[PDB]
Amino acid sequence: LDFHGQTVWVTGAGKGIGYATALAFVEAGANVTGFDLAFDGEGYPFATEMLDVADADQVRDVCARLLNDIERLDVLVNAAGILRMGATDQLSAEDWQQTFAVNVGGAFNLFQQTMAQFRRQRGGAIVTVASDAAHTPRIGMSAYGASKAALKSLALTVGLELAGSGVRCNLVSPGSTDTDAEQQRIRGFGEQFKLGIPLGKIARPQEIANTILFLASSHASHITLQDIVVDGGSTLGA
Ligand SMILES: NC(=O)c1ccc[n+]([C@@H]2O[C@H](COP(=O)([O-])OP(=O)(O)OC[C@H]3O[C@@H](n4cnc5c(N)ncnc54)[C@H](O)[C@@H]3O)[C@@H](O)[C@H]2O)c1
Repeated sequence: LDFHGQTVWVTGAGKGIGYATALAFVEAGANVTGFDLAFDGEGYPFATEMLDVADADQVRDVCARLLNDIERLDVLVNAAGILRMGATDQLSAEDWQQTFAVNVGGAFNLFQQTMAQFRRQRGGAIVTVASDAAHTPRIGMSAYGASKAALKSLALTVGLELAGSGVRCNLVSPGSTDTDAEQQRIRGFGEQFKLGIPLGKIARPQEIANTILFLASSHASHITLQDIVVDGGSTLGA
């Protein structure tokens, strides 16, 4: 897949799926910018911008600065996110608040600062990383799952608001990804009503990034408001 000369922004580019996706876009020929709280590696094969996606003021300021000098923003990938686990009645006030500020507020702030640009240029692609936990309830992850369901609903409504402008807006919802507990995930936990993984393996970040590239590409030129679950079948299609 080819992205030569296209401007691509990826949040959460510091590691995990965000890094793998920013890298895949580089290897597809794009001009990439990764945004993240921290870039603790010694080097990155793309340009980097310190950014707390939950700080609405910092997002405004960075997006304004960068949009001053780019003609066109071909692809925005929302991949920043955190996981805070706990039973619903034991989750701390702080874990609830930052779960939502980061996992939903982050994309909301990016949308508030970039939608005008997508409207102006009359096209582009957005891809937002949700989670399998937005598709199915997960013991221990009520807050995380709900924050990713909010994210999914947000990105689909944004996609409907920008469809008039020719923008495609989609999601990828990863299951367990590598970022003997692995063989027990694959088998499943019947006791917590969490199915194993029929494909008999967990995901590699590249397999999430590859799906994001497809959805951001012109091969997906008629695909909008879709959410591809990448999880070896663990949710059984739900
Ligand atoms: N790993 C899995 O199995 C899995 C499953 C479902 C969903 N996901 C989702 O995939 C995406 C990437 O997750 P990962 O597994 O690569 O996680 P990770 O923790 O390895 O990396 C996520 C990155 O997000 C960045 N980030 C966190 N808070 C931020 C903030 N406020 N502002 C800017 N950047 C911030 C972190 O600094 C980190 O670099 C996330 O959206 C995550 O929720 C992952």
